[PDB]
Amino acid sequence: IVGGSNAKEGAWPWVVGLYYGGRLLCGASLVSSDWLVSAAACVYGRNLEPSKWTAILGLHMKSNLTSPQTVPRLIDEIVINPHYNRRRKDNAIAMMHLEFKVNYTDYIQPICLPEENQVFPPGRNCSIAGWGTVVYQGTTANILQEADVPLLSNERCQQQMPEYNITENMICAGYEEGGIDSCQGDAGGPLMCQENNRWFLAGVTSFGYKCALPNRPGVYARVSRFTEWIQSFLH
Amino acid sequence: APFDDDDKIVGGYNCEENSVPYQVSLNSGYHFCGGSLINEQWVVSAGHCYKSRIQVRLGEHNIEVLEGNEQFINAAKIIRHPQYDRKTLNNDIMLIKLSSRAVINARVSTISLPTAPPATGTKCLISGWGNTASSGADYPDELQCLDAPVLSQAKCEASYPGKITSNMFCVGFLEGGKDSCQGDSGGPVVCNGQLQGVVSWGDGCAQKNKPGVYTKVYNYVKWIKNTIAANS
Amino acid sequence: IECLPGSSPCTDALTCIKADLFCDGEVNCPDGSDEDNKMCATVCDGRFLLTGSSGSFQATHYPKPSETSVVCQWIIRVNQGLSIKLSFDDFNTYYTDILDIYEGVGSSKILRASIWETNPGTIRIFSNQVTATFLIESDESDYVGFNATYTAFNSSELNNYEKINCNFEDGFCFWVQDLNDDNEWERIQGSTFSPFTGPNFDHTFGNASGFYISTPTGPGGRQERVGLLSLPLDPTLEPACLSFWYHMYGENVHKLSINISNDQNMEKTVFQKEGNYGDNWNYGQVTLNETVKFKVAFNAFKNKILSDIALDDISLTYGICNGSLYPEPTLVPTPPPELPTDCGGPFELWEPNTTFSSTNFPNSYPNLAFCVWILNAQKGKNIQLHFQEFDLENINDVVEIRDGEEADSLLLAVYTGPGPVKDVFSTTNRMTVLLITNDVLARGGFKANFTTGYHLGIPEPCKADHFQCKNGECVPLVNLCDGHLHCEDGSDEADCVRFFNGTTNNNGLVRFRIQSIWHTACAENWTTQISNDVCQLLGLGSGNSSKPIFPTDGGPFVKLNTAPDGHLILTPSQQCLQDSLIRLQCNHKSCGKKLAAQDITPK
Ligand SMILES: *[C@@H]1O[C@H](CO)[C@@H](O[C@@H]2O[C@H](CO)[C@@H](O[C@@H]3O[C@H](CO)[C@@H](O)[C@H](O[C@H]4O[C@H](CO)[C@@H](O)[C@H](O)[C@@H]4O)[C@@H]3O)[C@H](O)[C@H]2NC(C)=O)[C@H](O)[C@H]1NC(C)=O
Ligand SMILES: *[C@@H]1O[C@H](CO)[C@@H](O[C@@H]2O[C@H](CO)[C@@H](O[C@@H]3O[C@H](CO[C@H]4O[C@H](CO)[C@@H](O)[C@H](O)[C@@H]4O)[C@@H](O)[C@H](O)[C@@H]3O)[C@H](O)[C@H]2NC(C)=O)[C@H](O)[C@H]1NC(C)=O
Ligand SMILES: *[C@@H]1O[C@H](CO)[C@@H](O[C@@H]2O[C@H](CO)[C@@H](O[C@@H]3O[C@H](CO[C@H]4O[C@H](CO)[C@@H](O)[C@H](O)[C@@H]4O)[C@@H](O)[C@H](O)[C@@H]3O)[C@H](O)[C@H]2NC(C)=O)[C@H](O)[C@H]1NC(C)=O
Ligand SMILES: *[C@@H]1O[C@H](CO)[C@@H](O[C@@H]2O[C@H](CO)[C@@H](O[C@@H]3O[C@H](CO)[C@@H](O)[C@H](O)[C@@H]3O)[C@H](O)[C@H]2NC(C)=O)[C@H](O)[C@H]1NC(C)=O
Ligand SMILES: *[C@@H]1O[C@H](CO)[C@@H](O[C@@H]2O[C@H](CO)[C@@H](O[C@@H]3O[C@H](CO)[C@@H](O)[C@H](O)[C@@H]3O)[C@H](O)[C@H]2NC(C)=O)[C@H](O)[C@H]1NC(C)=O
Ligand SMILES: *[C@@H]1O[C@H](CO)[C@@H](O[C@@H]2O[C@H](CO)[C@@H](O[C@@H]3O[C@H](CO)[C@@H](O)[C@H](O)[C@@H]3O)[C@H](O)[C@H]2NC(C)=O)[C@H](O)[C@H]1NC(C)=O
Ligand SMILES: *[C@@H]1O[C@H](CO)[C@@H](O[C@@H]2O[C@H](CO)[C@@H](O[C@@H]3O[C@H](CO)[C@@H](O)[C@H](O)[C@@H]3O)[C@H](O)[C@H]2NC(C)=O)[C@H](O)[C@H]1NC(C)=O
Ligand SMILES: *[C@@H]1O[C@H](CO)[C@@H](O[C@@H]2O[C@H](CO)[C@@H](O[C@@H]3O[C@H](CO)[C@@H](O)[C@H](O)[C@@H]3O)[C@H](O)[C@H]2NC(C)=O)[C@H](O)[C@H]1NC(C)=O
Ligand SMILES: *[C@@H]1O[C@H](CO)[C@@H](O[C@@H]2O[C@H](CO)[C@@H](O[C@@H]3O[C@H](CO)[C@@H](O)[C@H](O)[C@@H]3O)[C@H](O)[C@H]2NC(C)=O)[C@H](O)[C@H]1NC(C)=O
Ligand SMILES: *[C@@H]1O[C@H](CO)[C@@H](O[C@@H]2O[C@H](CO[C@@H]3O[C@H](CO)[C@@H](O)[C@H](O)[C@@H]3O)[C@@H](O)[C@H](O)[C@H]2NC(C)=O)[C@H](O)[C@H]1NC(C)=O
Ligand SMILES: *[C@@H]1O[C@H](CO)[C@@H](O[C@@H]2O[C@H](CO)[C@@H](O)[C@H](O)[C@H]2NC(C)=O)[C@H](O)[C@H]1NC(C)=O
Ligand SMILES: *[C@@H]1O[C@H](CO)[C@@H](O[C@@H]2O[C@H](CO)[C@@H](O)[C@H](O)[C@H]2NC(C)=O)[C@H](O)[C@H]1NC(C)=O
Ligand SMILES: *[C@@H]1O[C@H](CO)[C@@H](O)[C@H](O)[C@H]1NC(C)=O
Ligand SMILES: *[C@@H]1O[C@H](CO)[C@@H](O)[C@H](O)[C@H]1NC(C)=O
Ligand SMILES: *[C@@H]1O[C@H](CO)[C@@H](O)[C@H](O)[C@H]1NC(C)=O
Ligand SMILES: *[C@@H]1O[C@H](CO)[C@@H](O)[C@H](O)[C@H]1NC(C)=O
Repeated sequence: IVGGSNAKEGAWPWVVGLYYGGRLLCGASLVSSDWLVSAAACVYGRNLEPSKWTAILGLHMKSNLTSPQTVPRLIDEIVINPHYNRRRKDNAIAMMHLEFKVNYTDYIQPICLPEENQVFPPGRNCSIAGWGTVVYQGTTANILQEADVPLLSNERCQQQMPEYNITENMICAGYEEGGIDSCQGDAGGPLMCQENNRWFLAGVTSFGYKCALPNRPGVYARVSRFTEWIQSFLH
Repeated sequence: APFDDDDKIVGGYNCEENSVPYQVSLNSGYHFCGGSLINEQWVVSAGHCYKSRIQVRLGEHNIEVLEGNEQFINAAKIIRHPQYDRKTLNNDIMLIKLSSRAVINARVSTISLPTAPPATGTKCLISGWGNTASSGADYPDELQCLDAPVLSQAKCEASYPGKITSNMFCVGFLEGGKDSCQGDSGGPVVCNGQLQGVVSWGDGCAQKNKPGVYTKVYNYVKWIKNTIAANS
Repeated sequence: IECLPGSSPCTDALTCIKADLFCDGEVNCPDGSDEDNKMCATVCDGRFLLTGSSGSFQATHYPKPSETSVVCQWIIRVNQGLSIKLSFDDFNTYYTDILDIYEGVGSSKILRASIWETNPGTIRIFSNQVTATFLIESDESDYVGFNATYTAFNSSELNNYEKINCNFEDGFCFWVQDLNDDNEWERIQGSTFSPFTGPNFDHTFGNASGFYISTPTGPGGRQERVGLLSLPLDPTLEPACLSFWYHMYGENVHKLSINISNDQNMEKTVFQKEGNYGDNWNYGQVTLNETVKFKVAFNAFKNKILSDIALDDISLTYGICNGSLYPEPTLVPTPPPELPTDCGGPFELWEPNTTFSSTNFPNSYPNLAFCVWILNAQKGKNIQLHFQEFDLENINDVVEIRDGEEADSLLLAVYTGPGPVKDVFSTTNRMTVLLITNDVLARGGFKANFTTGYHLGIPEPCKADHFQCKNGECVPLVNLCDGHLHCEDGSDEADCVRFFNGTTNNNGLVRFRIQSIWHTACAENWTTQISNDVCQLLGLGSGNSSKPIFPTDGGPFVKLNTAPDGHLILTPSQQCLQDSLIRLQCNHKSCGKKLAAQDITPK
């Protein structure tokens, strides 16, 4: 996918991995003590059997699931946003309920949701996370990657990718010359923006056209307008 | 360029078959046949895969990319079944002995021999370096794993009349014009955590009907035990 | 004189040369002892050089089967400009045994032939030097031995008939395999690997007892080019006709061509066929030109596995080619992609129409199908799908059920995989059923019920003004924000404490509800415990103390009673005077503040 870098231990405590059938299929974020926020597209068609989903909290390396800092958990309830379409790829955000609960620790922390009428200005650098690949396809990296990419306004996003509706329900991040992206390969985590002195769940990894290609913005699911829906299930 | 599969979807295929240490590959300059690691010095492969020089790859994650997690041991001796009808590919099974003892780790390990014959509807797994491309005449380097239950004897015989014998059983189900288990010429057939068969042939690249025909290995208890004992 | 590893000294021990140079046909030692027959003691027959016109040789263990791996090499030398023809009657062995015929001697050899477990037939080498390398790669009892009969012939006085005609029974005849190809042609008796690809019998003989040439049958996965070359043809005063039989069977057949080449560099193609032509031997007819010396070739492009192309029964005649009695070959019909697009089928149905197959549920459903079912009911009536039978693929095939009557449809449930599935209840009087299919593994399908009615999924409300939770359990007063687990949904334990007229999101006045009425609270004394209790009730993080502003409200205030267990006790008894509004202040829970000392990478 190009653009990844090394991630320190505990750098992203709210990034968790989702395993279905023994393989890392998608990613999620830790918001509360019993709920996760993940992409609805990658969990579609597998919500009838939540027992087959393995939620790994505090994961740092693909083949090092032995440290005590990582506490595996199961998923019992899976809910998908009713506004999802699967044809326009609109509102690809779904929530997964943990088995019982998770104890807060240094390497496992929640992430604050955006408040009402809180929009991150475009052009502000934000971090991305996920267990993506170095090349466009294949050769999955065993170490969590991190990169900084400024937000792209939807006005130019709808023109740079004249294939979707985009509308106001998506947030685009990318570069004019490309190089840094997280849309394809594997989500493995959401889009995080930090203002004041704390990160926020600004976006969730979504579909895309190409990785490390110029004039190919990376689409991310907008969470500012979905704060109420998430908070309805958080408590 | 747009693709049929996108949006962080791997297509349901395992990430290079994680936690699958019984997968081995046969190399003679390129990948041509697969197999299963019976023990530290024995593997099982189809009889038609016989070649003058074969290199055994243990715990391979990519055919072209090497990350230091692969073991390369040259073959020392290859033993083929003495009753092989190439016209019908019956008894399509052979054993290859590695020159040096394998190193058992998280990516290379042995698999227990079957003890009971499989039954219809048994959940089974098929492993191999098959194609995972919806369209295009290209060979991907991804590692493909699919699940397919063993079918009934009557249906398997009727699928390919005049070719199915008592030592053959069908794993693939239904039909489909897209990628499937297809061939790979010796892909592992592990049902309920135990090896049960070896890929032999099929109706093309899953053109229609059953994707392929698999050679049962349970019947050759003597050929899989006494031969190994006498060729130690 | 000491020699480095990988090299061996000569008999005189004066010069060190490569180990492979010994007994290879190249004289490198000063005394010429490297080619001595006694020095090259192969033990097979005691001889190494065969300078005679004709002869034969034996292998190790002549009277008894061999039991030890022995390497033997033989070199035959004849007059310059003459070729050697190797003829074999019947050869068998224990798999691992290759004669390893090579072109010439020394380091210039590449490969000539390699036949194991089968009779090679007849092998012709167009050189004055022929080399063989007997090898054993097994410790078992292999074959008794190998022999070869050869005879010298001029090979340049041959006419066009002998050069061209070859039915593939006496080996490859005089055809020379190209040395600039990815792989060489293979002559295999009977049927070969890759079922439904390649001939099952020989054309010349009629059954499996015959021999034919074809592309390599190994289960490879790479594109390769194979080629066969012939001797130059002498000029003729009459045009000639070239006849051959080609069998191009397989789904991945790329191209077959002749590509006649001449000494004038005016190469041209006279025959070219592409694609599959069925499991039948087709007749190829070629007219000849280019009286000057030219070579007839058969360039075939080999694709991945299941792309076998075979040739047999090459013959030559004279005169203009007659009318081809055999009909011109035609390509296979091929499964036609007749624009699957979207079948559509039924779209809307009403109450009289309830039972319906999906598309062809008894048999299967078509691939690439996007079927839309519009379930319309009367006003005020809900719709219950009540699936009867459901058999999809697993994760690819998905049945999507949404709520209609609006542009922004609301997803209700997603069903996939085998086995029965639960019913679906729609919010309004319209349900949309979507079937997304894939191009592979199309199961039988699904069948619905289309049940409609009033309050299909809504339980009967409780009487006597009793509150009801989501699970339907009756909760009159017991679990009205009292902190219990009567209903697993938790709706009966909804937050009865909230802010009112505050400055920000985490700010507000006192507002506590006991059962169904919101009211203020008494906080004349304030400590850390009550602040923590308020924070816990509001679901926030750690908080601190707060102070009132002015007693602007004199309504029915309710005192707050704390407990050592953290539970808040509400006493509806205003035993106080001059009540004042109290501001509730708390902070949010600890979020993902960065702690690791991340480095800086300006890249
Ligand atoms: C018989 O085999 C020989 C050797 O394999 C083969 O000769 C090769 O032919 C190809 C194409 O016929 C040549 O490739 C060409 O190279 C030139 C110069 O680089 C290009 O301009 C060509 O491009 C165009 O070629 C055609 C016009 O001539 C166009 O119709 C076409 O659409 C392309 O736009 C092409 O790439 C190659 O150089 C030779 N190799 C040699 C001469 O060594 C020959 O074609 C075969 N068939 C015969 C003789 O019938
Ligand atoms: C080569 O392939 C040809 C297929 O196209 C075969 O037929 C003829 O071959 C020649 C030369 O290769 C072609 O070129 C023409 O030949 C004519 C012949 O002229 C004759 O008639 C005139 C007038 O009566 C007379 O003056 C001449 O002496 C000849 O008797 C020339 O006149 C042309 O200029 C041109 O060079 C022909 O086109 C071609 N077809 C025919 C119908 O002639 C040929 O047999 C092949 N060569 C072999 C097999 O050696
Ligand atoms: C759901 O069940 C319905 C059962 O009532 C199915 O209705 C069937 O529809 C077909 C096709 O329309 C009918 O076959 C013909 O229908 C025409 C309709 O005539 C129309 O035009 C005249 C013009 O004067 C008008 O007066 C009528 O009111 C109609 O608007 C008839 O004229 C023919 O004689 C013939 O009957 C069936 O009769 C009808 N009923 C049944 C029991 O088949 C409906 O098709 C089902 N839904 C789906 C998707 O198939
Ligand atoms: C995750 O958090 C929960 C909640 O704090 C932890 O449960 C609590 O664990 C402590 C220490 O193990 C318990 O205290 C001890 O309990 C035993 C009885 O098991 C008692 O005999 C001791 O005198 C002492 O009180 C505590 O009871 C228990 N429950 C609560 C409600 O606090 C849990 O241990 C944490 N897990 C991890 C892995 O950190
Ligand atoms: C947001 O991120 C972008 C990168 O994605 C930042 O742009 C970077 O800005 C620095 C300046 O501090 C550039 O460094 C420059 O490098 C040249 C190399 O010769 C050097 O001569 C200059 O003196 C300077 O050090 C860096 O190249 C540039 N990145 C790219 C890709 O061009 C941007 O500053 C970030 N903004 C915020 C607010 O974090
Ligand atoms: C193998 O057979 C070929 C015949 O294809 C022999 O080649 C032929 O050798 C004769 C010599 O006896 C050549 O005749 C001479 O040709 C030259 C022109 O190069 C001419 O000036 C002389 O007056 C004489 O006629 C003949 O051209 C040559 N080629 C053919 C096609 O006949 C070859 O010598 C034989 N090799 C042996 C017997 O080792
Ligand atoms: C094309 O078909 C013919 C006929 O099968 C093949 O051989 C031809 O055989 C006849 C018989 O010896 C040759 O003599 C001809 O006989 C007929 C009938 O008696 C007579 O009417 C003619 O005047 C002539 O004498 C004939 O020359 C010979 N060739 C042809 C063209 O008829 C021939 O081999 C087949 N192939 C080719 C490429 O011609
Ligand atoms: C879904 O469709 C199935 C059939 O396609 C419906 O099953 C049928 O349901 C009716 C009642 O609505 C049954 O009739 C009653 O059966 C009971 C015995 O179970 C009998 O005691 C009553 O006197 C009456 O005859 C009918 O037998 C049953 N048929 C089958 C094959 O199960 C089902 O009701 C539909 N679901 C709905 C409408 O919610
Ligand atoms: C006590 O609860 C109230 C409820 O909001 C808060 O008191 C005041 O909060 C403001 C925040 O805008 C504080 O201003 C700044 O606070 C930071 C620490 O967060 C401090 O480093 C700055 O120098 C500045 O003062 C204000 O100090 C604070 N006042 C008091 C008396 O607390 C706050 O949430 C709670 N106070 C504490 C210390 O937690
Ligand atoms: C399979 O193909 C072979 C190819 O050789 C067929 O062999 C044919 O055999 C007949 C037999 O005629 C006679 O058979 C005598 C032995 O019983 C033998 O001593 C005698 O010399 C003579 O050959 C022969 O006429 C044909 O010429 C042979 N075919 C060829 C192409 O030469 C054989 O019949 C085919 N079928 C089977 C079932 O093997
Ligand atoms: C997203 O889809 C909507 C669908 O309604 C598009 O709305 C179109 O708006 C124009 C402007 O008036 C109308 O002329 C069209 O008729 C509308 N579409 C339809 C189907 O009615 C909207 O433009 C789309 N957004 C983008 C960025 O393409
Ligand atoms: C909001 O940003 C400020 C940036 O200064 C954060 O850090 C404060 O820094 C000052 C330095 O003068 C310290 O005295 C304060 O104690 C720091 N914390 C606070 C709360 O004042 C500040 O932390 C950020 N807000 C948050 C979420 O703490
Ligand atoms: C990897 O696992 C080992 C287990 O021994 C542990 O010591 C180490 O800290 C782990 N590393 C990371 C980065 O989690
Ligand atoms: C090799 O030996 C076998 C058995 O004697 C014999 O049939 C065959 O003729 C010999 N080789 C050749 C050149 O035929
Ligand atoms: C809101 O403001 C009014 C103004 O009098 C006050 O009386 C009331 O108490 C305020 N809020 C609460 C929580 O009571
Ligand atoms: C604060 O006032 C309430 C009002 O009844 C009382 O219950 C509580 O005990 C008081 N707290 C003290 C006296 O510490």
